[PDB]
Formats: sequence, C-alpha cells, structure tokens
Amino acid sequence: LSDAQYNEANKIYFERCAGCHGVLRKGATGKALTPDLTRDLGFDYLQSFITYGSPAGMPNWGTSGELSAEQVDLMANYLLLDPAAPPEFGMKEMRESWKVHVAPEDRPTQQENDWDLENLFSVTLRDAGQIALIDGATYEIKSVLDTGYAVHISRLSASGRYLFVIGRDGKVNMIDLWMKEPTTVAEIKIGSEARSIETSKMEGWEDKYAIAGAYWPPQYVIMDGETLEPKKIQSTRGMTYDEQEYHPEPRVAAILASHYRPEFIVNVKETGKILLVDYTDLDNLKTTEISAERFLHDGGLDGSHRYFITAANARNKLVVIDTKEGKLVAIEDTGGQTPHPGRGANFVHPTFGPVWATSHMGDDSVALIGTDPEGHPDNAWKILDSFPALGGGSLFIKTHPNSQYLYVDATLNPEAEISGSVAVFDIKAMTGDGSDPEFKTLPIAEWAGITEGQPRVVQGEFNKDGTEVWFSVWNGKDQESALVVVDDKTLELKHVIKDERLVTPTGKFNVYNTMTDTY
Amino acid sequence: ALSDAQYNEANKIYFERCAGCHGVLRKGATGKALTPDLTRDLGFDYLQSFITYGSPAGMPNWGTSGELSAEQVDLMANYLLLDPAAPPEFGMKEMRESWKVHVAPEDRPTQQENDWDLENLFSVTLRDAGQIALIDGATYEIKSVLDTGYAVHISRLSASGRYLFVIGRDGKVNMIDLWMKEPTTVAEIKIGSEARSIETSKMEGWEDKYAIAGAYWPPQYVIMDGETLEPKKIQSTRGMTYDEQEYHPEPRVAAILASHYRPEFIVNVKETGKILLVDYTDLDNLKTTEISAERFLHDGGLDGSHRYFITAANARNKLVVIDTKEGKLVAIEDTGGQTPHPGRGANFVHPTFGPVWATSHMGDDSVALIGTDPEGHPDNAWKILDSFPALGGGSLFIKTHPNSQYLYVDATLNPEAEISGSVAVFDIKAMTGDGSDPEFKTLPIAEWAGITEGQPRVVQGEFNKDGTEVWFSVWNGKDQESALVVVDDKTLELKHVIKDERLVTPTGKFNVYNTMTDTY
Ligand code: DHE
Ligand code: DHE
Ligand code: HEC
Ligand code: HEC
Ligand SMILES: [C-]#N
Ligand SMILES: [C-]#N
Repeated sequence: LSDAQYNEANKIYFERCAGCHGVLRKGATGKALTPDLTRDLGFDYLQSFITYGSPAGMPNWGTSGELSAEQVDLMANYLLLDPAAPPEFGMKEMRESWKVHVAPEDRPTQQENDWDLENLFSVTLRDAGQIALIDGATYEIKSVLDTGYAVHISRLSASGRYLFVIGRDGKVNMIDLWMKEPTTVAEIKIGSEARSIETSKMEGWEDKYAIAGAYWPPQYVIMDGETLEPKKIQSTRGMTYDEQEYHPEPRVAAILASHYRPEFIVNVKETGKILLVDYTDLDNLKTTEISAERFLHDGGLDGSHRYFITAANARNKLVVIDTKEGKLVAIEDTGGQTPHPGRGANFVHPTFGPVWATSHMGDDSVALIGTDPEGHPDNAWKILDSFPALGGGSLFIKTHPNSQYLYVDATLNPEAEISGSVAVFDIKAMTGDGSDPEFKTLPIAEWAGITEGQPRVVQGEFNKDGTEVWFSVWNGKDQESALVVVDDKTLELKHVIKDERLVTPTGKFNVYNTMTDTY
Repeated sequence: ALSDAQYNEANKIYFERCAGCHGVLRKGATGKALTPDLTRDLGFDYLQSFITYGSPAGMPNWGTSGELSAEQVDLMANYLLLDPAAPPEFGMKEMRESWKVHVAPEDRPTQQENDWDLENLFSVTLRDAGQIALIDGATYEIKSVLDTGYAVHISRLSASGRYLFVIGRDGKVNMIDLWMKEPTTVAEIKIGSEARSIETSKMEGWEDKYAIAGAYWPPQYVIMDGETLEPKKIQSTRGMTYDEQEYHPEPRVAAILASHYRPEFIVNVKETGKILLVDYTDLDNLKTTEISAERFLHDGGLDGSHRYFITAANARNKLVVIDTKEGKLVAIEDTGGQTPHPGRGANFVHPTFGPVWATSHMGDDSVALIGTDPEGHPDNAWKILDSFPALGGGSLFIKTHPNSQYLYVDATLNPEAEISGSVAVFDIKAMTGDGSDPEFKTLPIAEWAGITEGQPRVVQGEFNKDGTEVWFSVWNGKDQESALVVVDDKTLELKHVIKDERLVTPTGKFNVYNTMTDTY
C-alpha cells in the first residue's frame, strides 16, 4: 500500500475492526489477524472473508456495502503487513465522534409512551449490533434499536429515563425512554476497545453523569449525563500495586457507582487498582487510588450497597472495598478457579447472615462471602461456604430479595446437557454443616424447544417484582435463539420468547433492577 | 559494531551517569546534545578525549577521575556514535537496588552531637563540584563540604531541621543527618534518570515522616520514608493535558512543596498543567486531588499565611493560585511580564494593598505583585496589583524576609555584566500603589566580591535565621573565582565576602531554618 493507502487502512482498522480483533491484531471476539497466520491464509482468503463474513459473527463488510469494493482489498493487504502502533483517542477524537441527535430542550418533559419502563428488559443482540427493548409482563419486543457492531452491555441512569449501551469498539449510545418512539438521542466513541459504562447513582446526582471505560486506550471518560459530552478523560497508565513497576496498558474492567458518595468505582485490571473517582468537581478532581489485586474484572455492591466486592479472576481472589471509608478492607481466595460473578448475588443465609455469592469459570464451585461487618463480624469477608452446582464454565449467579432461590448458569461447560441448564439452590434450606446444598436442575434449553445449532444458556435476570427470572438461550447468528422466563415461586416454565429479530441474545438488563443495583 | 553485552553496559552507564545532564534522548540539558548527527562529525577520538578529561564548563573528567575505566570511556565514545537508545523505566526494583542506608536510624544520635548552630547553617550548592557546602551563618566558616553527586541542584530540610535532603539532576537523593558529630550521608537512593525536586512532609504531626522526589524522567514522583529513604509509593505523572485533554507521554514534575493545612504534598506537573495535592496519610488507599491549572508549571511558593500555593506557568506568563485548605484552584492571572520565575517568591505586607506575593521575570525587567489576602483585602486578592521594573531581564530570584523592609531582585542571565553582577533593592515601606514605579538601589555584589575575571553571575538571595543578613551567590566558572556575598539588611552594606578554593560554582543557598519553616 502507498503511504496514504495504509493510512486509510489503518484508520478503518482502529475504528471498525479493533473492537473484535484487538488493537494489536491478537484477536478478542474475532480471530488473531497477525502476520504469522495472515501470510499463510493469503490475500485471497482475507479478501473473501472481509467481503462475505461468517455466521460466527464476522460482518459481511463487502456485501453489506459497509466497505466499498476497494476497502476490502486495502483491508486485505493491510492485514498482511506488520501490526501498526495503536493510536491514542483523546478529546479531539471524542468530540468529532460525539453527535447529539435530539437536544435535551427538544426531548419530552414526561414519558410519552404507555410502556412500563421500570419492568422493561434491555437485551444485547450480540452479532446483530442492536439491543431489544422487551416488555417484562407481556413478553413482547417493544423495540429493536441499532447501537453498533459488538454491542456488549446496557446500563440505566438512576431515574430510569436514560438507557446507555456500549459495544466492544467504544461506541456509546444514549437512548431516551420517554420518547413516543425511544431512540438514540446522543452517541459518542470513547476509545478503540471498551466494555464498561455506568451512571451516577449517588442520591442527588440522578442523571448527572455517565462514565465509560476503555481497554484501549487505557482510560475512562466522564460524560455529561444528558448529552454524552465528554468532560474529563483520565489515563489509567500507571504502576502495578504489588511490584510498583510501570504498566503501559492497564485496561479498565467493570465500573460501578457508589451509593455512599458521589463517586464512580473503577476497576483497573493490569495494575491491580480500584479507583474511587469523585464527580462533584471535575476540574479539582479527587480520587482514591486503591491498591488491590491484579486481574480485576467484574464485581458488585453488597446487599447494603456499601461494600464493593470484585473478582481478581486469574488470582482466584475476591477484593472488598469500603466505599464509605474509601479503602481496601479484604482480599480472599474463593478456593475455586477463576471467579466470575457478574455483579454477584446477595442474600441472607439462614445461619451465616448477609452473604454475597459468586460462581466460577474454571470449576463447579459456588463461594459465599460474609458481608455484614457490623452484625456478623466473625463472618465478615470470610469465605463461609463453597459447594458445587451444575459444573465448570459458569458465568452468572443470580437472586432477588423477593425469592428464596439462587440461580447459577453453566454457559461455557463442554457438555450441552449442562450448558443448556441452570442450577437452583433453596436459600432457606441452607444450613452450613458440610453437606452440599442440593440444587434443582432446570432444563432451560429443553424448555426453549430448540434442537439446532449449539444453544448455550446465560445470565439470569429478574423482573421488577422479583417473581420471574429470565435466561438467554444463546445460539449462533443464523440459528434460533430465545429467552426462557422461569416462574420464581414454582420454578416452572413461565414463557418462552422467540422472534426472528432475537439474534444472539446475551446480556439482559431489567430497567428497575439495573437503576437501583438490586441483585 | 558493538556487542549486545557491551551495548547493555554502555546503556546502563548512559542512563545512570550521563542522562542527568545530557538528557534521556541525548538532546542536552546543561550538557550538550549527543545525538548522532553531532557526534559522528566530532568522531571517536574527540569523544574519547572529552569523556576522559572532561571540561571546566561542567563536564566531569570520567577517565581521569577513575569513575569510568579506559575500557568504559571507549565504550561510551562508541555508544555516542550510535542512534539513541529508548529511555528506560525506573520502578521499585531499580530504586531499591540503588537504595542504601549507611547509618540505620537505631544507630544514629538521639540528640545533636555537634556544637553547630544548625538552624542558621546554609546548605550551598557547588554546582560543578557535585557537592554541597555547609556554612556557618554567623561566623561565615565553611563547616563542611559533602559529596552528593554530579548535577546536584538543591537542598531541602525536614520539618524538624535535623535531616538535610539534596537532589541532583540525575535523580540522586542524599539524606544527611545534621545531628551527627560529623554530618554526612546516612542514606541515599536514585529515583529516576532526570529529576529536579524534593520536599519534606511539613504538616504538623508529620515532622520527618516523609520525603518526596519528582522526576523529569521517567515522569513520576516517589514518596519515601523520611528517615531511611525507603521508596514507599511511586506514582506516574503520564496523563492528559488539562486544556486540550490529549495524552501526554512525558509530563515532567517541576516544583514540589508541602502543605501546612493537610498532610499533603503539592506537586507541579509541567506539560499537562496539573497541580497534584497528594495525601500521604495512607499510601495504599491513596487520595489525591488533580487540579487542572495552566501548562508549563515550574516553580512557586506559599503566601505569608501558608494557606495558598502561588506558582508560575512560566511560558504562558501566568500565576496559578491554589487553596491548600479546600484543595481547589482559586485563581489564574497573567503577570503582564514575560516568563515569571519566582522560585518560592517573596511575601510582604504592601503599605496600601495589604499582603502580597511578588515574582520577578526571566523575559523582562518587570516585578509583579499579587494580593494574597481574600479575608482582609477582598478586592485585591489574586489580582496583579502592581508591575514595575528592576535592573533588567534575565531575573531569576526575588527575596525578602519578615524582619526586613527590602525586596531584593537579582538579574542573573542579563547579557550586560554590570546588571548580571548586581542586585536591585526596593524599600517596601516606601511603596504606594499609585502607579508610579518604585525606586531601587543597585548593589554591586560581584564588584563587592572583587571578582571580575570570567563571567560572574549573581544569583538568589537567601536570609539567615534572624533575617538580618541576605546572602547572594557570585556564580563563576569552575576554573574562575567565585564567592558568596553577605549583605547587611539594615544598612544595605557589604557585611562579608566568602571565598575558598572549595567554593566552586556556588548557586542555590538554603538557610536551614528558613527552608524548614518556609519563611519567604
Ligand atoms: C469489563 C466487562 C464487563 C463489566 C461491564 C460493566 O461493569 O458495565 C462485562 C460484563 C458483562 C455482562 C454484565 C452482567 C451483569 O449482570 O452485570 C454480561 C452479561 C457479559 C456477557 C459476556 N461477556 Fe462481558 N466480556 C468482557 C468484559 C466485560 N464484560 C471481556 O473482556 C470478555 C471476557 C471478552 C470479550 O472479548 O469481550 C467478555 C465476554 C463476554 C461474553 O462472551 C458474554 C458472556 C456475552 C457477550 O455478549 O459477548 N459481560
Ligand atoms: C523543578 C526545579 C526546581 C524546583 C525544586 C523544588 O521545588 O524542590 C528548581 C529550583 C531551583 C532553586 C530553588 C530556590 C528556592 O529558593 O526555592 C534554585 C536556587 C535553582 C537554581 C538553578 N536552577 Fe533550578 N532548574 C531546573 C529545575 C528546577 N529548579 C531546570 O529544568 C533548569 C531550568 C535546568 C536544568 O536542566 O536543571 C534549572 C536551572 C537552574 C539554574 O541554572 C540554577 C540558576 C543554578 C544551578 O544550580 O544550576 N533551581
Ligand atoms: C465483531 C463484530 C467483528 C468485527 C467488527 C470485525 N470482525 Fe473480523 N471476525 C470476527 C469474528 C468473530 C471472526 C471469526 C470468523 C469465524 O467464522 O470463525 C472474524 C474473522 C475475520 C477474518 C478471518 C480470519 C481467519 O483466520 O479465518 C478476517 C480476515 C477478518 N475477520 C477481518 C476483519 C476486518 C478487516 C474487519 C474490519 C473491517 C473486521 N474483521 C471486523 C469478528 C469481527
Ligand atoms: C553534568 C554534571 C554532566 C554529566 C554527569 C556528564 N556530562 Fe558530558 N558534558 C557536560 C557539559 C556541561 C558539557 C559541555 C562542555 C563544554 O565545555 O561546553 C559536556 C560535554 C560532553 C561531551 C562533548 C560534546 C561536545 O559537543 O563537545 C561529551 C562527548 C560528553 N559530555 C559525554 C558525556 C558522557 C559519555 C557522560 C556519562 C559518563 C557525561 N558526558 C556526563 C555535562 C555533563
Ligand atoms: C463478561 N465478562
Ligand atoms: C531553576 N529554576
């Protein structure tokens, strides 16, 4: 390629490919596109693949017209070359990507549709680059909205009016749920690779801000809660906590919002730092940089919403932060392999008191940590129990204050008999004597009534009353997927949601439970 | 063609012993640029001679001093003909490897074991000698000359006045116990490749707990134990510019001060234009305030009440004011001059305007005053109240003291030897804030010292403990004659001239008491 051709190629790569293939072409959701593999595949294989895509999730750039004839080829040739240096993504680049479709002045002053917004589910349509807004009681798809390729998660503002979605490429969409036809009212791009977004949830700061975290570049950005305007960009480049050596690319993992202080809770993976970022004053920016444990990923607030509990997954540890005092309080080994809680599950154990649970990706165990230092001090921040569920490959555990059951998936398990089902333990029957709590196996995939592809079940999500729990039956892009609704009280099939438009449904977020952090 | 081992060897030496003055990318600092476009023209032999014998302009004689062997000198001469290596990081492992406690704290004196008058001692920078001279403030005797290391820049004192900390341009930190029978370095460490600043914890209750050093490269600061220098917490300063919000890969740490309101360090981050308030109460659950200020931050000082930090964003001609009590920016004002360079500045009570802080300028002859009293003089607070001329451009330091009525302004870099050898003195008590330029008396400091040969540059006034006498450095070349001139504050007359064979290129002078209490 000439110098200018490589520049277009390089520009297109970082904006439209790095979200799935990575900034250093090492692959993420998409495959490694490094030269090693790339020379042997050769031009032709690469031109064809960029043109036609595949049902595994690679877009048909050529045939969709998304990249015209000649860009497939620039992107065929570029891929043979050596990996470019990943560029920065600052204020100037964010402001150019930032678009306000509907100014705040021109938005409704009251809900202008008859939807039950708090019982609404925002579902990620992975390979379709869209979200589906589904009614929680009548189970109908209210709307399907385009966000962008590699959509990952949905988060709600504290009043429940604004829906924020972010995809793997750092694309952020803001939707106004009060419009007659809810749509994207603002959008912006915050990096080349990202996974996290969150809203200000401190009483009094409702709808004030949104924050987004990037894998690359190493940074988070605080945006205006009503326009998505980028106010403050913070770099997360810094030193590891245990050896204090500089790390040039610390990714931002999960981001939560304090309910005790007007702060955002930011996980910085490779440095092992948890940041408490005060948004009361963005020019005189106060932060608490907490030394924790490397490999931070996901986590959630305890039942009282004071303590942040998060997985340092490759080290098999749970890190606990007190958001009121602003300091690390404990680091404990779960005794399992690679904890992956999502936001985890808080409940009252019959004998141990308030606990938070996590399942694991590397084994079948479920661990319980005591979360009440005031009333159960001898149990606080200790692993009180550990027992098996369906099997390894678990991603999400769920419960709700109105139910006595603990749901645990097994999404990544090799056996389909397992990955298509869910374990359910009766919380009220828990004793803590050594006896493995028994669990009931729900045949989620069987209830979908599907045979084709390779359906996997993932993540339970409750409705607003806590009477029904939803699970995604995740199947390939060209196959039939579904959402199974389980009746919490009877642990019986309630409803099966199937629709042409329900493509690769994964993360599901109930508006009320997400806005209030109820889990 | 140099081997890998040889090359690694040359690189370690370069970053450890040369970058301090030649720059981490070899583009120069006080030393010349050593990038291959210049060196290949000079050639091996020229480079080998220079490294071997050094020069009286400040380049050490590496070979002839035995610091580098003949093999190493040739190793460094070939390395300089090669393309610049990638500047390395300098984390905990590298800091700890350089960390050395010569006298554990349990083995040091429990009380002053010398007869000196510690509080009135002056720690003087002997720039091209790699040393500091400890001089008696009353007898004017050189009590001692201590090796710190090449590129020595400045001295700072722990809050109690017992420990003397010196930092050089290579990031070499020395800690000296002034209580020993015979004071010396009791601990040392290196905190980077290039550095300029250090400061001690000055919050009441934190006396002697911590010391902080800021580096130019890598971009970071380290908080160290105040008694042993153990590196406790390293923080990168890499980040975003405050105004354009673009990543900046090399934000240098300029001046570092200490708050008297909270247990915090006040760190200037130059290229990003950020002032950091760093809480040292708990280094693991580290609290900081990142203040968006103005780019090109450099030096500054606290006002007379020690509540507010006043600092120059020198290339943008601004003074940035930070309230250390509330931890917030309070003001940003243009001084009306070119390149404000206050050092720690000068605080005094102006006759009509109230409490003010002043600074002189490198780019012109103006002296500016900013009101520093929001409570008693609301309308004048954080506003430029007056601007008037002193000797001429090239000014670096302005000074005064609570026990004096005069404002002394040097002019070190002026091209005219008459001006650069002199100091301007203003009568604070005669000022009026009516627009008319105050008059000044010219003190012929170089002339008073009897120094005429070479280029005697007079720099930085520094008062003694009682604020009765002000010292000025008569800076001359290493091979020329230098001196310290002691001026009698009450009469503005020569009190004493300090001369000694060991007094080589004397620059910055720090009175123990005035430095430990931030009296200026
Ligand atoms: C940082 C991060 C968060 C926390 C977001 C927040 O705090 O707002 C998160 C949350 C999530 C959540 C939030 C659960 C909740 O209830 O909070 C879900 C459902 C989810 C479904 C998946 N994630 Fe996620 N996820 C990543 C990162 C993250 N995922 C990856 O780096 C990873 C492991 C690989 C990748 O390349 O993307 C990855 C793969 C997956 C999946 O394969 C999942 C199962 C399906 C999918 O859509 O791709 N991730
Ligand atoms: C960041 C910094 C500080 C604040 C220290 C602190 O807060 O603890 C400082 C302070 C200082 C102070 C502090 C005085 C005070 O009263 O606070 C002095 C006297 C001083 C004498 C000089 N400095 Fe300094 N100085 C630099 C940097 C700095 N000098 C430079 O980047 C520069 C411009 C060139 C260089 O490469 O080092 C430089 C040249 C000089 C000089 O040429 C001076 C005049 C004489 C010399 O020894 O080289 N610098
Ligand atoms: C996420 C939605 C993707 C984006 C955006 C892009 N690609 Fe992709 N790509 C993705 C996946 C999940 C896969 C695997 C396909 C499979 O069927 O297994 C791919 C694959 C490719 C390949 C083929 C490599 C191979 O080893 O077979 C190529 C050459 C490729 N992708 C290129 C490419 C380019 C140039 C993109 C930017 C326009 C791009 N992809 C975007 C997922 C995603
Ligand atoms: C500050 C204390 C220095 C240190 C440490 C080192 N050098 Fe230096 N160097 C310094 C100065 C002020 C000068 C200029 C001398 C002059 O007479 O003007 C130099 C010069 C050199 C040169 C000569 C370059 C030229 O253009 O003439 C060389 C080759 C050189 N220095 C090399 C060098 C090396 C290899 C060092 C590490 C051992 C080193 N210098 C340290 C100041 C300082
Ligand atoms: C997803 N982790
Ligand atoms: C130096 N200033």
